Amino acid sequence: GRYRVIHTTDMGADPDDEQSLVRQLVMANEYDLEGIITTTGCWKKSTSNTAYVDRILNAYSQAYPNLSKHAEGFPTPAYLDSINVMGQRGYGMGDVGSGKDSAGSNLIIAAVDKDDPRPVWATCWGGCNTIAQAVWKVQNTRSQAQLDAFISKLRVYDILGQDNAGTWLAKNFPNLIYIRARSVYSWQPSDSYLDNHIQSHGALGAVYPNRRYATEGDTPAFLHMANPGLNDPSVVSMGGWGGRFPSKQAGVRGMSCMSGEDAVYDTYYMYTENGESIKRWSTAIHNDFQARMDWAIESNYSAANHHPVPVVNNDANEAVMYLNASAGSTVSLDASGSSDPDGDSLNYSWSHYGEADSYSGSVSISNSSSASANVQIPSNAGGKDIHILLTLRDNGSPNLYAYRRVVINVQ
Ligand SMILES: [Ca+2]
Ligand SMILES: [Ca+2]
Ligand SMILES: [Cl-]
Ligand SMILES: [Cl-]
Ligand SMILES: [Mg+2]
Ligand SMILES: [Mg+2]
Ligand SMILES: [Mg+2]
Ligand SMILES: [Zn+2]
Repeated sequence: GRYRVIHTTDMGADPDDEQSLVRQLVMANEYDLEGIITTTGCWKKSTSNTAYVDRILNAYSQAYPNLSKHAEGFPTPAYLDSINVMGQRGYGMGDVGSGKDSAGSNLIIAAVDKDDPRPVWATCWGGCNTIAQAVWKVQNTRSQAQLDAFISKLRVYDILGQDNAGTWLAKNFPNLIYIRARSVYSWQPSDSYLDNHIQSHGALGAVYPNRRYATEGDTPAFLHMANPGLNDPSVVSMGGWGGRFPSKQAGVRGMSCMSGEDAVYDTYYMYTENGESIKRWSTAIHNDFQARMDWAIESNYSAANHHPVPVVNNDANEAVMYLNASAGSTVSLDASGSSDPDGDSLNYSWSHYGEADSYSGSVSISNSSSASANVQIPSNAGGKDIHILLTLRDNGSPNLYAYRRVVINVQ
């Protein structure tokens, strides 16, 4: 019920990285976070220490006693300290190669090598060169088969393209699942929301800085993995809080601080959006962070809201649900069972996520605002899939959401 994620971040380039780390930390019970790596990108080409992260983790240690009363599985402060390390200290592929290992690059290697069947995500909040150093070292020291196996267990989520090393990865390792997300600017909350709901809330709020340019431009790089019941982030066409990536595109260019650098790698492909795809989730996203900052400052469970818990057809697993059904049949999807741990009331909303599925037509859902819905599988849907989403919403303060996607493979 959790995904494995390692973040690499160019702390100091812009306050948004700090903002993003605060949100990730109050969401950390939903993940297996395995690295917080301070590194570079074209907006911050040199770095020397982890002091930004140290400061934020000190705040986390003050919030952790409260956070841990609100959900299971928050990582300990000691554990987070252990995975707070330096990555590459210089820029791009110019800091990749012989003698250039970092704590962060080695951390990535060790995570990918681990005997956990789950893949691991490595992200680029700045450049991707700490990931590139890891892959370069594996390529330089292991067999082809061992390199292919390594690549098969990795995924990269690159925000915007901020060094030439991400491009080097996409070009040289075409079997690596690689997203270069660019439509990361349309979902953000207001500065007043931040002041009132976030920054005022205790020690973690005090290390959440104001926006300089954009708020939390890098945050999609973990929201992609926030909701196992909504989306499998390795199926990048599904859509979810990190966006929807329907195809690979050629020559996806990075930011202006690396102009001219991508082109030497042509032709290369990267998954990227074909349409902004985060804003649709914004209400849920904003309410989520609001409630979690309440968790951070309330010592009593009773004093904050917690997410509702979906069940569909007596299946309580926090994962995408897969069903096979015949064309021209009706499928009952019953979310009775679902619960709320605060005793809130629930609202049920069923939708056809037609952007995400291979069926080209429309799909009728009866009683789509009720717990117990019925999906009409078209007679012409054979050989396609149909994605049906349950969105569950409580009436707590603020309203919190939960999801279950049902993927119906039609015969
Ligand atoms: Ca950044
Ligand atoms: Ca609730
Ligand atoms: Cl955007
Ligand atoms: Cl979408
Ligand atoms: Mg404060
Ligand atoms: Mg989406
Ligand atoms: Mg469709
Ligand atoms: Zn609050």
